[PDB]
Amino acid sequence: DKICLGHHAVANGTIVKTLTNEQEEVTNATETVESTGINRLCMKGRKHKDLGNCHPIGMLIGTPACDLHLTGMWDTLIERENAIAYCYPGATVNVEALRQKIMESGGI
Amino acid sequence: ESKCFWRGGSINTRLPFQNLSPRTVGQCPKYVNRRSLMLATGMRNVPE
Amino acid sequence: QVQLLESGGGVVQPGRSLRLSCAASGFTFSNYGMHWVRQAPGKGLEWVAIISFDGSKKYYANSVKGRSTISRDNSKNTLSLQMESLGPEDTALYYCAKLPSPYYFDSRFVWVAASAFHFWGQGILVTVSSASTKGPSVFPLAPTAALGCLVKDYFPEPVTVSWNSGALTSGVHTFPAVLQSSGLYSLSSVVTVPSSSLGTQTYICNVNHKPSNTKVDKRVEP
Amino acid sequence: QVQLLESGGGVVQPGRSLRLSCAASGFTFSNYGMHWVRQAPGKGLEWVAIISFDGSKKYYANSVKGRSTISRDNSKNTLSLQMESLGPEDTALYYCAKLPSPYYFDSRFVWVAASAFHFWGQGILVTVSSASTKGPSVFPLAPTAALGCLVKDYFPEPVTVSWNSGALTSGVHTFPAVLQSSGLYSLSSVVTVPSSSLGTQTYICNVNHKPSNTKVDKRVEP
Amino acid sequence: LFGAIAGFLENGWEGMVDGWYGFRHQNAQGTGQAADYKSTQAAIDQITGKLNRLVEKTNTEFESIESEFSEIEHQIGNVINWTKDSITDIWTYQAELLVAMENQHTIDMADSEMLNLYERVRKQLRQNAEEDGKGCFEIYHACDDSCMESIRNNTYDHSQYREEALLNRLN
Amino acid sequence: LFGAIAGFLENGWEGMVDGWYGFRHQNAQGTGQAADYKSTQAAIDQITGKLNRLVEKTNTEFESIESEFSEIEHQIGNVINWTKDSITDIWTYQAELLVAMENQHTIDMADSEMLNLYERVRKQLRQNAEEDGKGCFEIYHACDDSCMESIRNNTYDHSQYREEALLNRLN
Amino acid sequence: LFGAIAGFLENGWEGMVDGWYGFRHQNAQGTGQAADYKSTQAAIDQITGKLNRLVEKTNTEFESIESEFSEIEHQIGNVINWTKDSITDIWTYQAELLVAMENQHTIDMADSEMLNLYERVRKQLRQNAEEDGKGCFEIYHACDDSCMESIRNNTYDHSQYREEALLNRLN
Amino acid sequence: MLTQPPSASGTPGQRVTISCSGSSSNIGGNTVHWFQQLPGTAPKLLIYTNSLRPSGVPDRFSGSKSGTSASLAISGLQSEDEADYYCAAWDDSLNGQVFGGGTKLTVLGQPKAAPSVTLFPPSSEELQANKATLVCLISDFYPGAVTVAWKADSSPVKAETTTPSKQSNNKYAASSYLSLTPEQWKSHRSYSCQVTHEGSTVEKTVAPTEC
Ligand SMILES: *[C@@H]1O[C@H](CO)[C@@H](O)[C@H](O)[C@H]1NC(C)=O
Ligand SMILES: *[C@@H]1O[C@H](CO)[C@@H](O)[C@H](O)[C@H]1NC(C)=O
Repeated sequence: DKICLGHHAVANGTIVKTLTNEQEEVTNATETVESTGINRLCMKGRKHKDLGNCHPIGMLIGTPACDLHLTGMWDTLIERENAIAYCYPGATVNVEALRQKIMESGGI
Repeated sequence: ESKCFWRGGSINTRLPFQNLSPRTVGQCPKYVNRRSLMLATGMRNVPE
Repeated sequence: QVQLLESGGGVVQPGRSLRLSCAASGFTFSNYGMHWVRQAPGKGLEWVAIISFDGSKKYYANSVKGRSTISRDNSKNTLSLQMESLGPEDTALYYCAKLPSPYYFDSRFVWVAASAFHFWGQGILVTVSSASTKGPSVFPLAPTAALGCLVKDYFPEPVTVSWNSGALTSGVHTFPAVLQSSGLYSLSSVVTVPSSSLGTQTYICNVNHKPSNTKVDKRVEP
Repeated sequence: QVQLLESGGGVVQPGRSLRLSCAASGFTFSNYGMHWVRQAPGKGLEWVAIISFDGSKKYYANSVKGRSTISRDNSKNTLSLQMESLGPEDTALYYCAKLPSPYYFDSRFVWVAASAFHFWGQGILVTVSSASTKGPSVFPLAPTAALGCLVKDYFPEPVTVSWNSGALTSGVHTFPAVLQSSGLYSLSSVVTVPSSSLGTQTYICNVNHKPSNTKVDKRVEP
Repeated sequence: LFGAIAGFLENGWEGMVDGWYGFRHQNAQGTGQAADYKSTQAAIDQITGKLNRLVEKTNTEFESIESEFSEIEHQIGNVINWTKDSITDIWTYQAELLVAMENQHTIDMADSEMLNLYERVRKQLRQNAEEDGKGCFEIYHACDDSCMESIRNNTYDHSQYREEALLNRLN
Repeated sequence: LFGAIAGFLENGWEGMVDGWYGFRHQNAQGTGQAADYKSTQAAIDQITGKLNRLVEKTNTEFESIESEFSEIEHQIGNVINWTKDSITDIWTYQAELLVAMENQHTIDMADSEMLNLYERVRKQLRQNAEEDGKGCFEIYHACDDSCMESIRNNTYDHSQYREEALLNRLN
Repeated sequence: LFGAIAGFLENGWEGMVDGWYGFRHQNAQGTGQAADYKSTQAAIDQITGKLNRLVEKTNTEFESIESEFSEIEHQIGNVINWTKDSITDIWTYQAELLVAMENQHTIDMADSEMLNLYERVRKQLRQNAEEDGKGCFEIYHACDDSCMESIRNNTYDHSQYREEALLNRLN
Repeated sequence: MLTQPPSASGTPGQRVTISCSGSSSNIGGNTVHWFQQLPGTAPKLLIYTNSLRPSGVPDRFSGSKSGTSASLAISGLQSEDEADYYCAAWDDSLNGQVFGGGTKLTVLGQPKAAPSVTLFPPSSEELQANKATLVCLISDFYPGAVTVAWKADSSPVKAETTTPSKQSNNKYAASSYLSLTPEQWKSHRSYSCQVTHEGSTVEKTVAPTEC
């Protein structure tokens, strides 16, 4: 009589990188680097407020395009690319700091 | 529902690394430039 | 994902046979080894049976060994259990569920995973006795303050109670059932409200009893 | 660094003996075990011989076993190979080179290194036949557009071709040789140019043939 | 590296889907296969614990320091780019190191569990058989299917066949 | 993982305060206990060297970049907060990794030293006894307290009892 | 740590330049030395793979954020100094950790390969000799130079000398 | 003797793979090697120890070894990588390095315009050596599938050269040389070369004339 010992294997193995071998074959393995995302803003469970064509500065100064967003409460503020801040042309001193302060806030 | 966001959308994953964008907001994994990193869940495969 | 269906409940007399059957979806059922467990009314958990993913070995529990039979079919994704000679020690809630078990009761596909697929769904509540399936009797408990509804003299007890079709859930208290000297149970359910709206609102309590097809609705007034 | 010298090429008749010898510099030769490999014309690689760093064992290839002899000298940093009874199966390019080999064929100094000293230098192109070393005959192929030079009826074929002493290298195409029914080879080499400079530039093609000491220069004209 | 998975076991058993470390026997009854529960469960538990400690991360909240729809000052923008690229490189290197080390450790841990099960089976078959080297056990007298299960159940008694093996090896 | 601490030794000896790896014997004289100096000292020296290389740190001098009693500009303050929180997370992850790896390595190194001492004692008791598996050594003839110390002193001679053991195992 | 390099082998063979793990024999012919190809090549390949994975680095392009010939604003300069010194300390710690761990792993891997070759030679010399402990093999009958090469070529048959060894050990 | 898969094909940035199989006498158990031979020049070492690369190898190349079979992968291939690729390994029984057959790969070239066909009559000095040669070349075309038909006075003959892909544009080039004697060269008047290449509609014809 005779009895032997051994391990299992698979036909299509998975290649992993180690300290001593760049290409080592193992069983079904797992990827650790994510490469795909969702092209959406999942806001379920979040009281979001979409500014649309409104810019954070227009909420403080009261531009027409921000008439819908002069006041309110939110846990996540969303800014868009077409955000208009000035109906009358002009600029704002230290606009980046104020924009950060507004986007970090949760109500006005 | 999600907890991580970037310019292109949301990130819903349990992995600790991603290669989409280095600029992420919220509770996000850390951005890596490596395209792929395979972790081994088995022993050496010795074909017959 | 976590969506199921269960069948086999009702009122079975002692001595006959009970047959329960649960079918799940949202995953590959043909790999997870499933378990049948029972919990007597009140507290206390006692395991009933385990089955392999292919049905190789059963290994029944000594409390019901040689008396019950567990089986599974992976084509229709169903798990059934049949037991005979139902004494009073079998009236309990029977849960079919996927628990962390030995590895060969599961498949090689879910060994390399930290997901730990979790389950336990809902219950069954098998009861054995001289059936006498009775209909419930509802009485409105009418006068901060409170008001409620009392449901008495029915059998069995898979009873549910809601306030305004299940809208008001604040300050509500649904109390456990009480068995009495006529083989019948009772149950009170109350809700609190400040003492300024006695004759103001439409307070309605709804009671659903499944093994009598009974739907009762009542209103409270001073 | 990578600079070498090779000797032993020419036209050897079948039945006689070939003797090749390569000497390298820019490194410590006394440690790297060296290899002799051959490649028949066209494609196909066949290993010939290996030698230790000190010459302990040869382990010839079965195709030339007992018929060839490889040797090395570490004082002058030279590696020689001698073979007799040169049949038609020996006409090939012989490369002396350092390849990844067993560790004891190398020295203990380069074991602990990831450098992997790489080589293979140039070729030798040994040919065996009724020698008849002939001189080449050059003809100018004259008319976007193109123009070239055709070299025919010579032997052997370590031939090289350049355009204006090796200056023009864009759009050039050097075609492989063609052997014909007189034991002689031919070779065309062309170059393209837009159709606006027919009688404008000085187009000169140069042909070098080593085992006849032949240097030919020709000009193209409409 | 132990000499079990990449050593004296020169071939894996693709047909052994019962577990990672199992037994294959050939006796007068025929050929049979089983699997050891302890080593397989140990390896599975260790790998699942690794994965559990790996996938958990609180990921302290961060916010936006660079504007996406407006221009930032050039010097502070260059500083932010430098800092974020340095952080990216650091995390990339740490990811590479973690992945490589964890894969090496997982493979060598599977090898160690294989060798530990081998030593357990040897301590069970102490004086009644010999190991040929290629993972097999040249049993000198016999072993029934019940004897095989006793080897699995860790209940094999060697004092029952000791004198038999001695008499077979002497004569 | 070796099969010594978490393998065939299914119980620790809480009453053995003499060392980490010691001997417990039961002969005709009675029961006795001792400890091996070499393995215990090796483990202690390795752990103390780990601690010594761990606790030393020059900690290059740093200074304050954020004001505590005045207001900083908002953008540069956000940049500093982002940078410092990233550094905090990096150091936290590295601390977790270092602690976990070092604990695993310390436990497995204790296990390896236990198994090495086991193999030393086996090479000493080469042909005069057998190992039952549960860390014990079934001596087939005898061993005195002086024989026990000789096993400790690494001076046990097996050619002195070889023929005795052979005659006891045959008859 | 295995008991081979820092354990029972109390002395290295400086005169053995043939390889990392070789054989030294003394028979009636005299004294001879050789080297095993498999273990030495395995160690060399593993170390070269380590070095190859180590020396490769793309090193993402960086640019200058601090001016060398003009004065930078004091606050942003202090921020840049703080960030760069923190990055320096992080990389220094990671370099220390990587170097120490890799050296430990290389030494212990050489030890493991030595012990694996030892176990291979033992599985070859299964029942015809005994191991004295100090890395030597007390052959009980004999071994020719051709027998030594057969031990090297992994072709030694023990059933050819089994009865001879048994008769020599009994009588 | 190793296996000889002769050819592999792909597109720029496709990660094509070439296999090299054998037995335990050569693969093992043992280490394999890979080399790159650019068309017309000397080989360059690419892969040693089955996964390691020397200095001048970009990280786009990679090698592997699965049991008794090895493989070669090229991730970021471009136009400057069309070359010959051979397999190599040390043999256990045969005390030496035994190689494979080889592999000639070519990228999928977008079908370029019809080749720059230019007909060349033999020069006045070529006829002075008792020989004649009418050259009709076709350069910068794709693919290599083409057939040239010679017509000696609208009559074919009975009893060519082509270079590999260019390093920058994967353009092929062909050239035929019809050689006869002066008695057989001056016996005809009109020579023409037709083409049935897969990149044109009808057979393109170019014809010179004597004097
Ligand atoms: C590996 O197994 C996981 C589950 O453990 C599964 O999600 C995945 O698809 C499998 N991959 C392969 C290639 O088998
Ligand atoms: C060690 O070996 C390397 C090559 O592997 C050599 O460059 C170096 O000079 C050697 N150093 C010593 C101290 O031997």
